[PDB]
Amino acid sequence: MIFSIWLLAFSPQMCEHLRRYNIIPVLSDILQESVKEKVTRIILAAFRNFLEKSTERETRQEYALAMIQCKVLKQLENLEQQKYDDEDISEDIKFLLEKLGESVQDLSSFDEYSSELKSGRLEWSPVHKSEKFWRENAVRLNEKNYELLKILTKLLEVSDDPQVLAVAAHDVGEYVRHYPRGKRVIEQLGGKQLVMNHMHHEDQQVRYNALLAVQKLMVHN
Amino acid sequence: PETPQERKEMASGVNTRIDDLQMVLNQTEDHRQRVLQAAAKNIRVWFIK
Repeated sequence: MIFSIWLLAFSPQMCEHLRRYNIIPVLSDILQESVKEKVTRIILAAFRNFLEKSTERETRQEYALAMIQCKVLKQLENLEQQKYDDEDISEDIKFLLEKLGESVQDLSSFDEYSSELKSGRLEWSPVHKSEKFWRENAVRLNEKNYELLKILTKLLEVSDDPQVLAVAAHDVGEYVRHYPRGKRVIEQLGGKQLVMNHMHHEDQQVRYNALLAVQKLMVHN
Repeated sequence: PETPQERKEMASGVNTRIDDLQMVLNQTEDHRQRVLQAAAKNIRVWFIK
């Protein structure tokens, strides 16, 4: 069956049309769960065909994002340490790891981060867990008179969605973690109280990230 | 600070920080205990596995 999917994945026209069928989720589950090298190779070849052959950089980004969300990069890194009788497997792994690496670099843009905050799309987009982004860019949230922090705190005030809440708390935590001067800014926005409320939220995902955020806010003077 | 009034302003800050810290610390310790308890179930299973 996946050899048949791989034939469809070869043609740019079909790569654009077939998106509706949710292929990467299904094939990523098979790639993670199934052990056999045959299945592994033909999925990696299908994934390579999607990211090579797609008609749009946006369609490539849609596929690569879906792959990253479906933990494919973590699986590819394990598959790089696994070894095979056919080096086309390893070349497809390297190709995918590079194209997903570019997708992570695109996703790590502060403009994409800003756009997702402005759009309220706080849904574990891989940007939130990009250590490179936070380590090298957390100071940027001070832009336009602290506009992104005002959004994060406003989302912690306004939102019902536990994902939006847990993620906004996570972002406050990483902001402090990589920009310690920001603690005073979050206090000036009152945001310490929001995470101190949300550490008692009905969802453990919110509680956990809110606990981390308040703990970083409270870690030192 | 140099005066009772400025010391009172600093003390209001301290009283805020110390309460907040203890509230977080109580929940921090409680969460550590959940984490430890979950693992203290799991070690038996995981050791075998």
